[PDB]
Amino acid sequence: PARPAHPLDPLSTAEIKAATNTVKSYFAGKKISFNTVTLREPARKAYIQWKEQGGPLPPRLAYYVILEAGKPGVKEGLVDLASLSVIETRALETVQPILTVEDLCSTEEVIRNDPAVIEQCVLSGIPANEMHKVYCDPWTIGYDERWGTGKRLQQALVYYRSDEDDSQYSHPLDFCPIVDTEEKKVIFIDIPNRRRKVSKHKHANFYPKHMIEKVGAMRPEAPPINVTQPEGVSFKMTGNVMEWSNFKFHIGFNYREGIVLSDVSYNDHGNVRPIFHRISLSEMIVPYGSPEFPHQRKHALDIGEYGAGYMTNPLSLGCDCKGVIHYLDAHFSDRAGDPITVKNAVCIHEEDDGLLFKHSDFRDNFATSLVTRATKLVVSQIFTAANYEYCLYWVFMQDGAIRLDIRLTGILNTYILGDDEEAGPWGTRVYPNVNAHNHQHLFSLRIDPRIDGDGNSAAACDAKSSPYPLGSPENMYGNAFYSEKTTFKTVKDSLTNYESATGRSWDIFNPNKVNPYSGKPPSYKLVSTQCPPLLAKEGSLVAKRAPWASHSVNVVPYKDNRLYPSGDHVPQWSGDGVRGMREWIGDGSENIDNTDILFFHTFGITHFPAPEDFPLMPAEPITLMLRPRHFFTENPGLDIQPSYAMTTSEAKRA
Amino acid sequence: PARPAHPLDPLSTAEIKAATNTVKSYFAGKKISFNTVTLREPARKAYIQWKEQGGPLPPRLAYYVILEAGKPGVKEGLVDLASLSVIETRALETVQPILTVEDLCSTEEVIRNDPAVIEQCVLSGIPANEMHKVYCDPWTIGYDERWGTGKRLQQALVYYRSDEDDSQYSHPLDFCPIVDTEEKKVIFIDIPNRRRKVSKHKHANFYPKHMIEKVGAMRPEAPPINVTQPEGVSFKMTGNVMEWSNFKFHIGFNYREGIVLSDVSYNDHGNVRPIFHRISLSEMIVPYGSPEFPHQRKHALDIGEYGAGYMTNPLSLGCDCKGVIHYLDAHFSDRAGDPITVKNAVCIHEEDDGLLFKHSDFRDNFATSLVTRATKLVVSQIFTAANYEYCLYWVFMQDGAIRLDIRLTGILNTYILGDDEEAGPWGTRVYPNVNAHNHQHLFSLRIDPRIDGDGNSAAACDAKSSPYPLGSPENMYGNAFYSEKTTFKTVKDSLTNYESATGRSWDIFNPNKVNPYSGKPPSYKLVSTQCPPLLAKEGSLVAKRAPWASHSVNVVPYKDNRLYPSGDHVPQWSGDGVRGMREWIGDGSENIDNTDILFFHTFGITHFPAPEDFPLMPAEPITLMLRPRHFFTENPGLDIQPSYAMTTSEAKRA
Ligand SMILES: [Cu+2]
Ligand SMILES: [Cu+2]
Repeated sequence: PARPAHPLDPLSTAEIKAATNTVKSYFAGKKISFNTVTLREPARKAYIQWKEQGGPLPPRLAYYVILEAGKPGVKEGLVDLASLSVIETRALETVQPILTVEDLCSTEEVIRNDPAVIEQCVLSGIPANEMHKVYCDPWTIGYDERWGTGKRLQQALVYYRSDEDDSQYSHPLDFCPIVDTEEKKVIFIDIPNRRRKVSKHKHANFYPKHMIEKVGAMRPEAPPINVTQPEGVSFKMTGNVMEWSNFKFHIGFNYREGIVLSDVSYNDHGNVRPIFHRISLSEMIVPYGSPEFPHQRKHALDIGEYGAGYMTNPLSLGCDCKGVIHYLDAHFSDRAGDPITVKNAVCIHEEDDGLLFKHSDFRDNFATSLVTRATKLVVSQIFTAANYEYCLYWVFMQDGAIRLDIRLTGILNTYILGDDEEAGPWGTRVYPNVNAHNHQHLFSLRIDPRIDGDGNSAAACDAKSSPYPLGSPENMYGNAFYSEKTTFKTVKDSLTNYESATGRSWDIFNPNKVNPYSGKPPSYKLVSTQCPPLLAKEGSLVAKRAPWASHSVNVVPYKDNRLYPSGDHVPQWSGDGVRGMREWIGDGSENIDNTDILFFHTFGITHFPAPEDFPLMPAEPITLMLRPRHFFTENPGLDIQPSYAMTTSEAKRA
Repeated sequence: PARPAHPLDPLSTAEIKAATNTVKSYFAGKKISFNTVTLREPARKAYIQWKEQGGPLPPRLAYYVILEAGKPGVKEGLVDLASLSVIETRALETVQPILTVEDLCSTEEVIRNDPAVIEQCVLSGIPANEMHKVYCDPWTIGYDERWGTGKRLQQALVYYRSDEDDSQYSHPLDFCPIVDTEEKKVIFIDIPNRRRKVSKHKHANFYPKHMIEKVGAMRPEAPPINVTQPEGVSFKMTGNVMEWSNFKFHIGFNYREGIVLSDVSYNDHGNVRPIFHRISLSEMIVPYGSPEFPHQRKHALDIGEYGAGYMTNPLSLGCDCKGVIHYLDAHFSDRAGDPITVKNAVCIHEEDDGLLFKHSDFRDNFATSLVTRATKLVVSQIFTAANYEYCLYWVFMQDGAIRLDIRLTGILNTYILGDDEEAGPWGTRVYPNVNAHNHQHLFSLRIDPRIDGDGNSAAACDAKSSPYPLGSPENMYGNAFYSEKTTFKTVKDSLTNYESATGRSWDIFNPNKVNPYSGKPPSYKLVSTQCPPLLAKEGSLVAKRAPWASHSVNVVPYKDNRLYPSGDHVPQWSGDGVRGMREWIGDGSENIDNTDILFFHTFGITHFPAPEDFPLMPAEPITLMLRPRHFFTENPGLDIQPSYAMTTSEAKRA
């Protein structure tokens, strides 16, 4: 073939087709379809050897997942692209894999044509000949103990539109078809004991034409705010390699995690210093809080069950990325093994970010003054998970901090509410006959650190008052306080939650090195307070399927291919068994002090819906930050030209 | 004097001058000087009666605080401006008042000329002929049990500059002069047991000429990011009254709080609904955590001891404020009774704030899509508290939320460290011979609410799992959870802290009304997680002088002139006695359910310095939000013109 320059680059369309031809011919004479065809990233060691020790260029490898008509489960393996050969393969009869766009799109038509569904629609007050008005969002079944992984199943959350331009969410139906993905057939419908017929209300709609009817008129177009960069941008991309304000890193992308940032370094006045080997979102879970059947099956693990790459929007087509933008495209396989392309999947731009720092001297009434403005680099994507929109922004900053900002928008998952029916305490009546259930949105940030090089550790940092009492020689006036650092020795030590009582943060640090001034190891500190406990109980489906979510922090030894904390093949796993994070934690005893580590952080929000969220939700923000502390010997932004600067001597002259 | 357009408008220069003339006449023949002349805001009931019920126009009042030579304490009172007379007067012999720029600017020359100080400078390795190189930041003594309020005192934190353009903070000296503010003399010097002579290291500097020497060159000027509004702004000011995106409110300013936002309402399609009567920062405390003498005296309450108005920066020059800006000026009194003006004390602009909301339909590959961008309105000031800079941004949003964003920047407070000397655990060595002590920055946000009118209450909201166990009929799969709402009945109920274990928020709501969809009262929800516990122990000087800071939330009955929770005259109060928040809480039994209430919220950060913070610190962000929840019956931003919109029917067409 043709090799790309960079070993971390995503598979090209050529390489995807090369992978699938190879798999086609290895399974000669068998009806197979493609589920995933994606880069197998090289071993961390091989990569670092090639980057830094003159080691050989790692082989280019593609990971595939296929189904075979008439065989249970899946098959997966590795194709070596240089040699067009399958070098590893195995059958997994008892898992089900990520649901692709194609697996999903056929479900509405299946339910529209199914006779028992048609009858449920009639019983709900919709005539058999208006089946074109019935829509469904197709989900994994998630987990249902009636079937396990024995068939590949979806559940169809059913809605009604009066008009194709309606937002269907004001109009859920009461029942839930279960659909065999591979047979394209409804196998069961969950029907509640109390039937609730379709709402007779107007749809709750949100397009300008709708809004003109509903409130009289749109607001006048607002006077514009324009953003130009006449001399272009300060960042520089070579392929997928970004350089900007001393940062250098590789921007990757795959079907599952969406954006993957690799090989992050900071150029400290000629000394190029590693910070992270890899950072990405590795799994999510969005557990709903109504205990009534079948709503326990709402607990999407969006990343593992659908894919933040597979679900991602082409950007620009609307006004998502405002300004001077560099775009990246995404490439996948379809069922037949032909490359597909999502254009402008990733957007890269730089924005003003307010003040970086400022100080003035009161002595000459602030005539002595220095002000420097902040610019941030944003690498972003937006994915749509049926009703939800997840807006993901990786932000680099000029003090050397890296921030992840998320904005949740889209539409509430809704279920039907009867005239007389109370939504509380599990949900909110956000509109007549509409129940919006409580839920949480949780994410697992996976960090593979390489803080100032190799051999890292992690720690909790808790603010504590001095243990000495008020009025003692040691704490006369009772004000003394310090930071108590707890270095994690073994896996089990790391299993920790955010604590407001101590303003807890976590350090990822290199214990082999030492800041010359402070005497502390160089570190990036995780500052993150949007860290909900998992509300679902110990031993619940939610806690079993997402064992990473029960702690804000989980730190385990590095091994290759430890990406996905809820397992490689997420849908319809019951949560029983030793896999993903539960495997990596083990008996809890393995060393994580001064070695190669992986730090998985759980964060997100608990959402109690309100009418403000409906029919379309205003963005709700989530952020965490990773700040250098004792990494530099001083403010690393001081060499950036000030916006304004006047010395005490210049002030006197002026 | 001519009366203002609006009863909440700050005193004009003419009104200040009339007020001071009147006070000079009342005290004819007495050697008085002026500490404060400022608006006494109308009673809440009078303002509301005037505003909404065709009631009496409230008297225009000036409040004053004066000192008299050779008399202890202060005198304070009220001038009726219409009649140019003093209508209320009292002598307070045992308090000390806020320190004005003028009280402060004197101290440095006092200590330079004091033979005992000069001697200490010589002992410290600075020759007596070089006293012009010795500087100090003059702080209130804060509290010292050796003097009480018996004399008006400052403590001088002494530093050295080799050159006038140096940042002095790398070179603190070891001793602390105590200066009598009215006598203009040094009455004592705290001298430590272990002498540490002045640092022989170079100064840690940060202007471009300094960075050129230190690191060789400045980074090149970056390509610019230009922001223009060629058609003007969408906001409208009429005097101090702001209208923007359905919000209407009054922007005030005083010497102490700085920005005061009043009479805040939202125009909900022609129904103009009150939200807050008043919102501001009403106090701070910045408690240091080294127990060693005399560092217990560092716990500045910046608002009540110096004033966020008096300390505020004129904003135009820095390019602090980027874009099309509307400026307000502040007017105070000087010591002689003449009006002083700080130009451009408040900056007002609207900025881009990303996505307001987005949703696309996967059925036609996101062809069906609606995207609306968010604009935010920012009302901001920046104040300098000797070494610190506090950047304050009141932010209104198009979903009807209001946010306070703060960024801390400027310079760490530094004290000297011997060559030998360990900084930890109370401090960090951020540069050779420099100890930056641990400290908290805490703020008391004061909210006078009027949520959808009169009669309000407050509650804590705590996410909880169902109490029913996993596997019971009520919670079969262990996923059920709800929001537990605890309405405060009496003051004691309200005294509450942020809790990560429940992701706690607080509602301010109108129990007299009901949302017609959700059945819940209309509310603004306080969402705030940067809520440190107070680390100083109970009974400590810090906890006594700031009784409000030991709880994240305090809610008390409304009374006129309950502004300042550490008392009206803060410097040198021991923290003993029933005043400020202690007085308002009383015995904790008074009703606060469905009445006029005041909600005081403590938030901030705990700061453990690192070398990154020095010699000048990159901005550190703090934020809280007040969000409408069950206030509206739907997303209130839906009538804003989308940036992009395509319906399903429109997408079928091309
Ligand atoms: Cu949500
Ligand atoms: Cu600080």
